[PDB]
Amino acid sequence: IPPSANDLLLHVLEGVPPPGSRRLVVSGGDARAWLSNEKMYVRTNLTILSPGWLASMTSADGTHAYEMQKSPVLLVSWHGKVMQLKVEG
Amino acid sequence: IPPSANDLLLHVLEGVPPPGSRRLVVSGGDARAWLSNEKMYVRTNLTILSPGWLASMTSADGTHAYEMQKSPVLLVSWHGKVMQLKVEG
Amino acid sequence: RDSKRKIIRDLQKQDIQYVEYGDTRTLIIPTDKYFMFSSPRLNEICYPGLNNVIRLLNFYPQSTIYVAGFTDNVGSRSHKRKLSQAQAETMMTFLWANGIAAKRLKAEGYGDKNAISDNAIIHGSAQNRRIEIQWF
Amino acid sequence: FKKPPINNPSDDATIKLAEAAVSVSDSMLEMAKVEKVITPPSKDNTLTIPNAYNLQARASVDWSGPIEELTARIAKAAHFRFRVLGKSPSVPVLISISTKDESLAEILRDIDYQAGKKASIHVYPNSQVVELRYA
Amino acid sequence: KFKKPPINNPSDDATIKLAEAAVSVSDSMLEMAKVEKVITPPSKDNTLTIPNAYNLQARASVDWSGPIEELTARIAKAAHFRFRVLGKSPSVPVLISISTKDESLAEILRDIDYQAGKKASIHVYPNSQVVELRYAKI
Amino acid sequence: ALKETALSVGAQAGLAWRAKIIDEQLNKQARNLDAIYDFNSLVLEHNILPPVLLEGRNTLNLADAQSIRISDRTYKVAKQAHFITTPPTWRQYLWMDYVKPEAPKEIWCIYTERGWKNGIDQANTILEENIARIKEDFGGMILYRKLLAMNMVSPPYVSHTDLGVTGDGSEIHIDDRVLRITALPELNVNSAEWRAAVAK
Amino acid sequence: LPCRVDGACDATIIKMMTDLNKKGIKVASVGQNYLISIPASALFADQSPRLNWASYSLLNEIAAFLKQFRKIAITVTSYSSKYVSVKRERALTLARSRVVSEYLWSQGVDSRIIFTQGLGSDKPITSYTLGGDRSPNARVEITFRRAV
Amino acid sequence: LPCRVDGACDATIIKMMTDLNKKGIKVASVGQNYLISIPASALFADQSPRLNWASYSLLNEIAAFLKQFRKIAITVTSYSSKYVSVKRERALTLARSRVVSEYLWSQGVDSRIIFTQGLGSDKPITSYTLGGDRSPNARVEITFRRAV
Repeated sequence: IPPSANDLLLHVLEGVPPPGSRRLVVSGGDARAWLSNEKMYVRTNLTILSPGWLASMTSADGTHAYEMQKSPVLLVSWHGKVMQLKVEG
Repeated sequence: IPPSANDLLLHVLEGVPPPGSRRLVVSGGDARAWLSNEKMYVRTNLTILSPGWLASMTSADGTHAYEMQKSPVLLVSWHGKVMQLKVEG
Repeated sequence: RDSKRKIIRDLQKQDIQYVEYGDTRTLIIPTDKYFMFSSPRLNEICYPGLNNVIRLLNFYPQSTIYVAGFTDNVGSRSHKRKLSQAQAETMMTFLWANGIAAKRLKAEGYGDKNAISDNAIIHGSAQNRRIEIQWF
Repeated sequence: FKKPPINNPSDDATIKLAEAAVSVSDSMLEMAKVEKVITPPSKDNTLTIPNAYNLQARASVDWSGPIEELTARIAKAAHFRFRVLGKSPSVPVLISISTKDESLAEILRDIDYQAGKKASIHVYPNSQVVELRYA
Repeated sequence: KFKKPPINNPSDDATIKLAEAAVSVSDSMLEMAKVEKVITPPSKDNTLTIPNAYNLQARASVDWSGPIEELTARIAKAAHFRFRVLGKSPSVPVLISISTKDESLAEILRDIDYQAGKKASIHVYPNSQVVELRYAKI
Repeated sequence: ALKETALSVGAQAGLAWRAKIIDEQLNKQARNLDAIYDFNSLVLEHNILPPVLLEGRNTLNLADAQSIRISDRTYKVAKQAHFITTPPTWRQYLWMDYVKPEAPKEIWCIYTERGWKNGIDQANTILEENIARIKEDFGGMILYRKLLAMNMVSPPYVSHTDLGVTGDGSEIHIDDRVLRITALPELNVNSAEWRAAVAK
Repeated sequence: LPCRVDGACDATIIKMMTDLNKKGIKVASVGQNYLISIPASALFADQSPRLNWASYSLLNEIAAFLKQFRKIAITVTSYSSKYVSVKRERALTLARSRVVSEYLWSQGVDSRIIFTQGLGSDKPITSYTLGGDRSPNARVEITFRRAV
Repeated sequence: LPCRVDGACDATIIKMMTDLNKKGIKVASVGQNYLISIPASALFADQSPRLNWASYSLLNEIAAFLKQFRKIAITVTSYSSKYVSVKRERALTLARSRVVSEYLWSQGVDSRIIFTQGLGSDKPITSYTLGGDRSPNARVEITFRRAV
């Protein structure tokens, strides 16, 4: 039996970071990202296209929140546009 | 019972090198070569004539792949022409 | 200064090839510069080469005109046959709508199979993509 | 005077690259054409719009749970009697509707879709009853 | 003076070897399309579930690579059709990437319906004005 | 030797220059490469990335002086089929890594242009290995769909075992399906169940 | 470093807006929606789905104005005054919108969708019905929403 | 080191192409296919399978033109206008093509294979049949595809 999701994803489905994190600097898109223990969490409404996420949630207003490995670039879809996003860390 | 082929030859039937190789510098013909562990692998569509190959595969488009010992020259048939090919390593 | 030698010299400068052979004359037209890409829509920004080939074809007003479309190896075989047929057909109606009688013109499209260069190489397949105009 | 296209295939490698792209795109479309299972609309087996004037009320539902309670209070939203025929299993048939101005006939349509094989929806609007059926 | 006819722009070798990789991936993909379409005959189209209509013969030219819902909502909003979905959305997004030029919305939604293979399905009811997107039940 | 450190001065600058030039050359063809490497329309129906079946025809192995082994085809699966979340683009394969180095007479000039050409074709061989790798992966997934159409490989068998409302009073998960791949795709060695494609 | 401008500047937006309005191509802009209204005599000939060759300079400056924003769907629709029939009118205006969006899609716009349609004088802007394509009801107009 | 050129210059093949076209040897080049074309009076005597002694210098310069490409199969074929019979005509043109490929295979080419054949005016290139081997139908051609 797998785990259900991360339950930190309800925290990062809001804007509030996980306890004991480090914030990453999202440039080039409306996302936030934090780094708790070798995993980055993004809080987005862009959709994540390339770098692979390990878990995801989505709130009522279409904010998603993804748990993934530490990738320096995110490839997103904005509105059919395929954009990129730099983080630092 | 002998082994079937090398199973590295399906990788070198494409242009992708084996894991943990060293590239070789083929000169004077459209072949590529890697040196994996005292063994070179050429990827070509010429015909190998002199130096003796130990194993061979061939893809759909007449690409071949040869596993042989490390010879610095290769004799090829291009289109009935005997030609040579220098490698370095 | 407005003759046949001048218009084949500026056809060479507008990069349409022209070969005299006996009674046959053959124009070779690049589809990559004289057609919109993978479509039988004409590249009308390259109009003055097309004005030069209708100025060339006005000189020979009684010949049967074969026109023929050619692709390179890519795509399906039916796609090559239909797209080469379509490019030969719109070149045929360009000549018919710029003043050739409708029974001298004859359009045929071949899906890459005559192949004046090889198709295994980049500049050779670029030279394969052409329109042949044979007339007598 | 007009212009050429901006990122045109205007180059002897890129014409072969983008010709390969339009070739792999239409060959992708015909392999999608063969392994796409379709359904004919005469044999689709989903619910239609039952066109009752009580069923044309524009409702709003954000809910996710068992289909029996949503259909019971969507029935008394539509002033309909509600009948359940069949046995509700121990694992419940779960649905999820989150829309905020939508007609309750189409809400009934897509809970019939989200039921699928585990349940089904009938509406008899002359007797004004809506029946959730199990299997 | 001697001149072979196609004198294009100077290419570079990235586009050259990307091109001759792309032609091998193209004819192996049409080889796959050949064996798949001969082992199963496609018996039915999707024009019987997406028929043409007035204000569906308006044309569009689309490049798009995101999820299906914003694209189909924009197709239906310019088609003057009420857009509705059936099924809750899967948690992985069903992604399409429609890259085409100058065709009508009926065959655009047929290409959307084919590119969503066994994940979603476009139905159009042109007696009313409904474009409907259905996800799958898995 | 000063020519040699001039050559390695030119090497990393030519590699970073060729990496930048083919990076915007890759970015020019971004929709075309998205049309070419449509991995998204090659995934399976439960979002499974299909496996990479390499093919080698006409195989020989000379084992010694006395024995060879030939086979007419081999098919080998690498990179087995698995639950993908987001399908891979071309940019995980083909993107060359651009840094701009800030690390700086006559034989310096001519060996630094020889080192610049060495950095240019060194980056070209890195690119040649990259499109080789993505040609291997996408051709193996195309060949998976070909051999599944030919009934040479098994399709993957998922099992969605459903759970209803799950958890205690502090955590619920309402519709809690757990999906497994029980049977991985593998080549069937049962030879009589294959399908042989004609065309016309 | 991230980029400040998107290859575009507000001075060139207002310069192309006042120059297109000086040329008679009326650029209304209500909030975030934008509307470029072209009379059909400036693009096509009389009752024809064929551009004049001089009108491509107008479409070049229209596409250079359209490069300046970031948008999602450009819609472009055409209607001309009544000539022989409403079906002739809708086929003429559908071909007029599809040829002007074929050139705008051939040019650089960074839109994702272009919705091309034509109506058969179904939205006249004036009750005066003076002529064919000299009429101000005969127009092709380009509407979009400037995203962010 | 590897070699830059293969004993051949691009200036030398445009020089040999324009001097052979000045001499009346029609050298056309469509893509990678090349056809050089000698009339039969420039090599042979009239209705005769024998070269002149002066024509060997012409065969030396076409052998120097064929020494600059990398080719696989040179096909040399002959046809001349009809003399007493088509069987005598075909034996004449077969003997003419095997004579000129005997000299070209003796000289410097690097083709792997030379296909020699002769036809009995089965492809005329004009309807003007006024000459013997002064007719422009009467020719030998060397056709090949230059490899890579």
